[PDB]
Amino acid sequence: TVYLQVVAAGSRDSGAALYVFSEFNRYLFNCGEGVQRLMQEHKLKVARLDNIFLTRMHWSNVGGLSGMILTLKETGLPKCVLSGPPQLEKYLEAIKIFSGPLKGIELAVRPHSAPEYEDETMTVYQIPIHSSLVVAFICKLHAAFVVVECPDESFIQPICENATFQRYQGKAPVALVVHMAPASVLVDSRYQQWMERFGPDTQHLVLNENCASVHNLRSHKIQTQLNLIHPDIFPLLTSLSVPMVQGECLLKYQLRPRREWQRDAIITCNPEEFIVEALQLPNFQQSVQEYRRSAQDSQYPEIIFLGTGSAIPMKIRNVSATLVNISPDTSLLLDCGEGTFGQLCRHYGDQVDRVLGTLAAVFVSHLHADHHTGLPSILLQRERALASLGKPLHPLLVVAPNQLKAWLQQYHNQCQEVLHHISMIPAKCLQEPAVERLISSLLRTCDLEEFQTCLVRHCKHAFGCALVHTSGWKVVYSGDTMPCEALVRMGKDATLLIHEATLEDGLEEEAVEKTHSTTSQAISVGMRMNAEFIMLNHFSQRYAKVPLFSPNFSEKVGVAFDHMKVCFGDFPTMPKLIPPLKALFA
Ligand SMILES: [Zn+2]
Ligand SMILES: [Zn+2]
Repeated sequence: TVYLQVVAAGSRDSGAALYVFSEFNRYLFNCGEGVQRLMQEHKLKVARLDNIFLTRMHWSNVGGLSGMILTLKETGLPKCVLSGPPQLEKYLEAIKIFSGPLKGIELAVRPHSAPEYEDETMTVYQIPIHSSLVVAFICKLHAAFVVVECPDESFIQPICENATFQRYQGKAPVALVVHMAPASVLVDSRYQQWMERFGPDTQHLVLNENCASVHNLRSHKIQTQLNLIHPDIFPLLTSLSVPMVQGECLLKYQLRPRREWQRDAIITCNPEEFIVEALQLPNFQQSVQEYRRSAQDSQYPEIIFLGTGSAIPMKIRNVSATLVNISPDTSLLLDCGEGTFGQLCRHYGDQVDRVLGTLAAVFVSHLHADHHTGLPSILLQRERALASLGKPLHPLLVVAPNQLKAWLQQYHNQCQEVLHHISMIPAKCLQEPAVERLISSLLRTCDLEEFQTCLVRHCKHAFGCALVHTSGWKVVYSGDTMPCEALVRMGKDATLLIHEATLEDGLEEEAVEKTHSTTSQAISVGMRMNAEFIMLNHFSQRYAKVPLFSPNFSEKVGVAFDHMKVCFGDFPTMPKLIPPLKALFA
């Protein structure tokens, strides 16, 4: 028995990706960014992913590796094999710069030069195609598959003229064909003469950017339930001669018994059912009523919590990210971990082409897979956004540790040119004139009076930052630290402060043995800093629910959640949301 599934249908927020599995082995195609988030919400059976097949060197195709290697490291999968362009493995020697030279997992890379494979089923054949190089994969069970990627119009003529597909067209039998091509090039005129020759008995699956659907379900559920409390700070999310069907979430297929689709576990959203389920929790409705009665008691500088999790994400909190915007047309992103662009898109919708046009700089605290992975996704999409608005490309300033430049240089030299979108400021120069003038540009582009940095605790070369505006409001971002005096010394009297509750109280021994902070320690550090408001972020990977309360939870403390919005005028009412939230996650 063998099936097939569509992990991602190719929406704007997530690239295309396919998942094949049987009794013996399991496979994966185009492991793009955010793929590891999926396959865990849906509870798909990993633990046997011997092979990964990649159709291009672009980031949207190869972005999910760094997380999938670690996921396989968990559960101890002995080996994995990559297949794709010859430029692989040089991408991989670049990942080891920041991912740490892990030796528990041994892996191999197969270039396009290997034609046969032939291992225990389905006998992958690799088919290189040039325009500048893509590889198409066709598989033959001991039925047949076809998986093709056609990013541009220039690939149509090579694709339709290849001789490899001609011994399966007409009469072999190719059960399916999967296309991942933009809607613009899907029709052409030379095209549709190639997918025709397979005969109408075959069905074609397409994963264009027009594949509108929701791949998460649970995030939307929790967000609507939260919006039940107070809508302003919890906005709702937003998303031929032969037969042809458009791709959806997972879906399903069968090849041997009969070639039939199956909607066994498609995902659907039912806001009203979510609301009625929510209203049955113990004392949730009463708490919301009390809060609404209590509510009877500027908006420009605001912060959006795109991500608040730690370690590999777990379907409720994504890897840490936080957007700070000083005006409707000037912004700043802070940490840029994995999945940032997906969160931004699923938060704003069609305004992303304008929000990306306001970014002025980014700030990565340190080099961990949860803090800098998603930057190239922001850069590439910012390029397109600038193109759509009819303005030239202006490099996006980035403040980062000096060790980040090595990974970017390796990627630039080995996979694709991405370095020309970036202007780098070494974070060391912003703590206690070529880079000085770039610093002046950073300060002037946001009207910030000063930008400050400090070497915080945790691993080597980890930093925090403080931002102070000409209007006088001051916000300090800690990053990952254990209670240290670098904060406070960085400048007290901050209007807002963000700190990490990576652990619950009573685990100070773990907070000492490993460099992370408990909630009580975080609140203590914030109160010593004498900040007007204290905000908790970067939560523990164990629970992902509301934290544990302690006596020191003063009026100045708050609990951050994913996709949440905040303004300086919301502080007097923010502490009053605790009861209904605690009733929600009972
Ligand atoms: Zn780290
Ligand atoms: Zn961290």
